[PDB]
Amino acid sequence: DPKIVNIGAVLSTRKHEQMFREAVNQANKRHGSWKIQLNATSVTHKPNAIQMALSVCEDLISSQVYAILVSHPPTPNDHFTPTPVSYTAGFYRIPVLGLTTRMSIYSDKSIHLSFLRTVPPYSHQSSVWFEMMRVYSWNHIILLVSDDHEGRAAQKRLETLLEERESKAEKVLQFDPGTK
Amino acid sequence: QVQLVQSGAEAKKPGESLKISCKASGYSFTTFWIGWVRQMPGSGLEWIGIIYPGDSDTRYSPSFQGHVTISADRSTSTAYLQWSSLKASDTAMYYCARSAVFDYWGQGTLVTVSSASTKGPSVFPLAPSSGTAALGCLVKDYFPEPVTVSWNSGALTSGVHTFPAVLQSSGLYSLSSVVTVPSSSLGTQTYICNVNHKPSNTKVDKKVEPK
Amino acid sequence: EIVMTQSPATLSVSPGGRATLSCRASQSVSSNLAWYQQKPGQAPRLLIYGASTRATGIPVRFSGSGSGTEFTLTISSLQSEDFAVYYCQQYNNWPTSWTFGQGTKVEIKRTVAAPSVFIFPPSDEQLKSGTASVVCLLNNFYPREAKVQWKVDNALQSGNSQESVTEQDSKDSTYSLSSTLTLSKADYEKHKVYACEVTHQGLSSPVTKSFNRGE
Amino acid sequence: EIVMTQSPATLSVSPGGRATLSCRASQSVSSNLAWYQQKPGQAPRLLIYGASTRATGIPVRFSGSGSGTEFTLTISSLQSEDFAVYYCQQYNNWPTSWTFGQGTKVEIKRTVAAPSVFIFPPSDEQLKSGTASVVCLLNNFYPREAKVQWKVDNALQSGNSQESVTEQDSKDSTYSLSSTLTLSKADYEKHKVYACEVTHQGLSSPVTKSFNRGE
Repeated sequence: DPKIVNIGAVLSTRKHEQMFREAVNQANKRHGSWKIQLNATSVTHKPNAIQMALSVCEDLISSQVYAILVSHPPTPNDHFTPTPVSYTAGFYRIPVLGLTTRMSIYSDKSIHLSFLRTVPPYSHQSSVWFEMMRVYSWNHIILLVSDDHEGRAAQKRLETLLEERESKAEKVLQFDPGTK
Repeated sequence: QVQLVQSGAEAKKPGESLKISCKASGYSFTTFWIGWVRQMPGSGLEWIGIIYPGDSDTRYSPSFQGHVTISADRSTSTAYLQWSSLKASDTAMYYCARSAVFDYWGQGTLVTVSSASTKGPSVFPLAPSSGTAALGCLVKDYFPEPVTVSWNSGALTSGVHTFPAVLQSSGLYSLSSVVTVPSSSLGTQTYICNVNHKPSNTKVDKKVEPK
Repeated sequence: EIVMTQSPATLSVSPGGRATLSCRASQSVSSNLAWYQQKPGQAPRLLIYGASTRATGIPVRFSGSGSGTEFTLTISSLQSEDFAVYYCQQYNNWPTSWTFGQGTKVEIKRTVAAPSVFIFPPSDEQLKSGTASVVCLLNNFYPREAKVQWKVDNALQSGNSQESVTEQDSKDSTYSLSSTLTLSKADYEKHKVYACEVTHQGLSSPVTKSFNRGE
Repeated sequence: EIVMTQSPATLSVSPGGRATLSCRASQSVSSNLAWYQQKPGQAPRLLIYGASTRATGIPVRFSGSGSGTEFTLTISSLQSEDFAVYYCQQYNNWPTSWTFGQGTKVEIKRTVAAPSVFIFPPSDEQLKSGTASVVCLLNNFYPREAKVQWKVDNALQSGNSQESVTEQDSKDSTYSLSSTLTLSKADYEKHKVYACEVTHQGLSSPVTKSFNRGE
């Protein structure tokens, strides 16, 4: 009992709050209570961007957390919250976990330091592009792609996988983002 | 900083139902795997039951199922132990421990299941006059165990003795508490032995005086 | 459903030695062991869990080791306020198993000593009630093996006396037996010579403390 | 040429505790040392030489440690037979130095008790020689620190009273004190009231025993 770890979290809605608590209780109902006793604290979302970093610092790091959780807000903004929390907790190399954010830039341990997520990103589904096209007697591609980082990463992944077949696509022409 | 005070002693004839408490304190009650163990006279310890007081999840020993039903309550943390009925061959002592590697045990609360009836203890003083200081209080025939003694309301601990009682001829038990002290202090300090038989709720104080 | 084996049974070490208590499983339990100490007239405590780690607030004299089978606990520099009954237990399938052991029992070894003898007659309240008893008691001797005999009216009578022996004290390891003689008021009044006979190696001769009935 | 400092000057333990003494080294005296036990009126023995090895025939409690800097032995679980004077002694350049120390002293501990005071006047046989002696006896007290005063006609006297203290008995661990007042018949016949007043930690008030000549 004297050892007490302090896993924090950052969820979306207050109700999920309760869920989180009950979850961690199960993690103690089965595993032991001598050198452990995981203690769970959390916070809820804010819209003021820099307020995210300020709040996460002041609240979550004041309780010497060990690994923060992160999830998308109820209203979508593509990136929103993982960037501030990722940067702030990456100052001290405190590993965080993603829960929904499947966008491809994060999977680069040079601009995000420490970030482990639990859903494969968009780019990985490129593999399914291959396997399916491998089975339905097809060997030709005219793929389009955006110019954003997501498109670049997806096209590079597909080309790297496909060049193993000693083959290549026909055209890789890319349009500018937000075109009319 | 955890105390697991149990309830007082209990003795009753076969047939009735029992209820004893293990009220805890000093820690967040709904997070630890309280259990129970039983010890019969001079054989060792065995396990009976265990209960997580957050979901009332329970489990039982290979052969104890249905005899005793464990419970819980999140108002004073008291984890009871419901006894079905009878179980005459159950004279033993029951401990309640805490954390599945059991750490913080409590007191003892022996449960007596016999056919006789409780009888109040009979105390007897001793008169010292020899020149070598030694004196005590004797507890004559009584039933049932246990019983506690203490001198001057626990103001004297060095040199105290308290023998194990034995059943002589009539199913009752006899005790004998002896103690020594500097000889010159015999006629200058008042001695009292405190006897408290919990079953019969008897409490007498036989003051002793020099012969 | 896992039997437990603990040997030896009555280890006896000199009060500076050590111990090598053993507790062997019946299967391969990786690391799920715990050791317990229980002093007489008390409730046990925890001192080792995991077969290698120490609990909180436990001196350094204790330490354990072992895996699979043949678990060992080694008390270093056995102090005086030891002499408690020990136990070993395992918890693999938990919570389902909780199988204990039987455990050994240490017993410190001392140097021979000589006991005193004191006696007490009835207290005139038991005499008023008609039930009389005279008690003779010893103090701080060793070992426990001793013979106590009565003498009523310069005659050895039996069948009416009972004796009790405590456990070894926790400061100097000395038993102290007591013995009691019970008889009716008339049976006590039939004689006026009472004494207790004590025979032991500690004392040179069987000292006796006779009581002369003179009220 | 090296002074051994032995501390503490006088310890005291309960029968079952431990002990820890010290032989302060004024220099780095290699790794050679010794530890000696001596009871009153007897020839000392040998316990540890080289500060780490046990001489044959010595029980296992005694052990020590040291590396040329205030070595130390720890008698664990001091029984009744122990508790006499100790000594430390070094040997570095031999045969040249052979420097001993001062050594500590161990006494048993017990609960406080009160003394019994007695007074003995001259028996008229010593008085026939022109000398008078008055004896004040303190019996079965604890601890040793106490004060005794002589009052001749309620007057303090100095330089004419002698004191003797016995040794701690192995049974009840007390002390017995005698105080004698010796004087000539000329001083004896000039005074009538004599008083012996004791003051002691275990006594509520300074208690006096007095007598008068020819009564």
